[PDB]
Amino acid sequence: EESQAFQRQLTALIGYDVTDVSNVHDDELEFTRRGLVTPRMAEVASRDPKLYAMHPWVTSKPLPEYLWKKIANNCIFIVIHSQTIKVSPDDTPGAILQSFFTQDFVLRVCGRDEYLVGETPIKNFQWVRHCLKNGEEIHVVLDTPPDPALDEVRKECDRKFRVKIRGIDIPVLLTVFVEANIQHGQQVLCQRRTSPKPFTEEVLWNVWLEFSIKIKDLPKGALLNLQIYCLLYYVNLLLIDHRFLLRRGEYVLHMWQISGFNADKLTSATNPDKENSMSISILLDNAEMPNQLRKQLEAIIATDPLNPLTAEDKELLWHFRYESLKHPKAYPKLFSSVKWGQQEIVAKTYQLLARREVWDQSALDVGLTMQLLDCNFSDENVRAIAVQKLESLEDDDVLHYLLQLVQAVKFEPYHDSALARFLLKRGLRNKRIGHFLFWFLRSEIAQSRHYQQRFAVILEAYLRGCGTAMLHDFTQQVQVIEMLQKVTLDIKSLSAEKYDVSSQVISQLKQKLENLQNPESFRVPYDPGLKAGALAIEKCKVMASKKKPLWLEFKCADPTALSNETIGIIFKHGDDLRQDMLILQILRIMESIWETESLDLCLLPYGCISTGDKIGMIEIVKDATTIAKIQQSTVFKDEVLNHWLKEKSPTEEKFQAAVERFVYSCAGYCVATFVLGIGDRHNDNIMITETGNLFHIDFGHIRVPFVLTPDFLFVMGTTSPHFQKFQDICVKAYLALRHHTNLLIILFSMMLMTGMPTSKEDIEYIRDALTVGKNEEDAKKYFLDQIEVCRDKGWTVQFNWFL
Ligand SMILES: Nc1cc(C(F)(F)F)c(-c2cc(N3CCOCC3)nc(N3CC(CO)(CCl)C3)n2)cn1
Repeated sequence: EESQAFQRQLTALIGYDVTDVSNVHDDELEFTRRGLVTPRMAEVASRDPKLYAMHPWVTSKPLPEYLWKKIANNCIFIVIHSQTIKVSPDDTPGAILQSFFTQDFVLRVCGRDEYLVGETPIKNFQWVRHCLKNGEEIHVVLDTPPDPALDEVRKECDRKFRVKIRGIDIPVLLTVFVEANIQHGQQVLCQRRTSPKPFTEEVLWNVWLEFSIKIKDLPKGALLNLQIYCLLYYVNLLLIDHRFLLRRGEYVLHMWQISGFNADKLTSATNPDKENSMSISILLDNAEMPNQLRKQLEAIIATDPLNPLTAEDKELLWHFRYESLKHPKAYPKLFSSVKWGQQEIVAKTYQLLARREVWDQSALDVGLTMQLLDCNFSDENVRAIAVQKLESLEDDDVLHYLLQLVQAVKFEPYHDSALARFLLKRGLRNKRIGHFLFWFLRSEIAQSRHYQQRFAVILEAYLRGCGTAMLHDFTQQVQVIEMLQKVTLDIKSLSAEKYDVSSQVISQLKQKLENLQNPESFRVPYDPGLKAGALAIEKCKVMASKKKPLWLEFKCADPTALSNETIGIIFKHGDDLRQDMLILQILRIMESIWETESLDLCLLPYGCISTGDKIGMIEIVKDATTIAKIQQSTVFKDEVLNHWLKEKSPTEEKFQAAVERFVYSCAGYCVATFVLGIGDRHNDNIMITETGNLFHIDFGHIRVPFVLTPDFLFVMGTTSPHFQKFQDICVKAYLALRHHTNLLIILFSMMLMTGMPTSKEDIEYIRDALTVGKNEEDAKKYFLDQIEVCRDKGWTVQFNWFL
């Protein structure tokens, strides 16, 4: 029927068909679809239709000190469309509009699908804080509120565990053996192997693998990890399914192949390529502490998330678990001290979680919550108390952590989890969260066979509750990016390689962009407030980068938009943009951290969205150019950069503002990059705006600690009065990140596992970079040594890349 045409629209939006059962050996996925219906409807029938349509973007956080100093009269001016209006920072939208008349009209931002509404001071609106920080005037049009009817939704034993290894099969390709692990949170409970047989296209064993664990000692979420060594292939089977039933019967599991640790290795999904992939065939038929110990316990609790716990430490934590329960910071280490392979201990663990008044009353610590949601915890009861703390996150904070909460779904043992349901709720409650939730989920569905099925089921559940209006937006957005990505590919084939630009390329590009325009208006995926109209064909070009990316520019479809600037987007194939997304988001989290301490390092975390395999889109920051390109124009010469700034800034005052913007923006990327270990970059990959705002680009796949070349130093003048500022802002910013050391360490390690090509040694860099277990005095001295290395080295590393 027509209801089945609705499901075909969902499939096109998703990029995957969730009704397909071609790759399932149980009904867990469908069971989850049905299970997600409840949380969907509960959030739909509970959200306010009015605020849902206007979707006010608001924060409950305080107004930073560096923004108060920009309003030195306690008078915020709002230009309504037109007379300017004197307003107090604590003036509510209603008190402003009623003061405007002296009835149901609403204030909407010019050139944006954004609204300033609700019981909140204008001081607490994100669009207002943006205008203030960037010294812009708040322009708004008195418009009629969007029809809430547009958001309407289409209503809907003591025996040891045994495994029978029959054999492996592959029509492709030493000696191989089968290793079967019983795993829980990457903790190998017991391990058994087969005998090494000749590696042929068919290898049968017909052997029972005896494990040391009993059947009723198997914890929920425990994985049967089956691996082949010559390690070339792996595959997993949940031993207890979504119905708490011990898994039994025959299985033919198509395994994933290894390339020559990370989240993919954990998935319960089987390889969908049954034609080429290796197969496996199996059979299942079944007082209080003394002073000295308390100090040792507290010392253990105080260490970082990456500090390994010894057997003694674990035994200590467990025996004094009720003492450890009083410290929320002890929870990650405590639950790592649990013998999950023992039913009795798991029981005591649950009774311990029964009364958790301290944990329930503690202030929300995201860094501590994330640690409970990573690969080290499979127990759903432990993970639930994590998602519990997330519930107190305001929408502004959900957006901060959305990308890596979505990635964290990869660490969930089952498809239907508290973490999934949480994202679903918060996505249906806020259109901005829902919008980015769509693109984050869709990003993984398109280039991850390991998790596309789970993410698809989740995306379908969101799409059925977001409302008919947003379904229309997503469809337009999807249709446009599909057209543009086609043009991106065809143009890449024509240029080939070793040719900067051809006459025939500029011809075909402007030809296809003309043909393609005959998609009236689409929402900008990386900036959902902005809508894009007709292409500015004359501005469109191929940038002549290594991959020949498209430089496209559009017109804003909003006539109320004051300016006439175009919306720029770069389409690129060849780079894995999922890595740039993760880095950029961490940059935003660093900005957020710095805001807590009234800092502003002027980072420019541009918009970036992965849409497919090595393909996606990148926001174009206006009036920006490469620092290396600035050297090629006049020429190695260090005087150049300051010369370029004077040229672009007409007034002498605007120039000093650029140098102020520079010393700030410079310091921000110095600290951020070193902490993340991406500071040693080529001059080409660093850009600057005409207003002196420095920023890095292209974070995919990445000797000096970072980049502070003499050309940058010349802009500072060198010791100088503003270099003293630079050395000052860095230590302030650096020591500020160390105050959130645990949060940064967990996000970093998660970024490596869920988005990078990843062993223990890789993560430990950020720990050293953050000077773990060091005094603030010594740490400040550490970072300054790093600054001096950029001085002593000069262009030594800079010149090297030229080969
Ligand atoms: N993974 C990637 C890929 C790209 C690339 F566009 F494909 F090259 C970029 C990037 C962004 C950018 N930005 C992003 C911020 O807004 C301005 C454009 N400018 C450039 N340039 C290459 C250049 C060399 O001179 C061509 Cl004109 C400038 N490159 C970043 N990350």
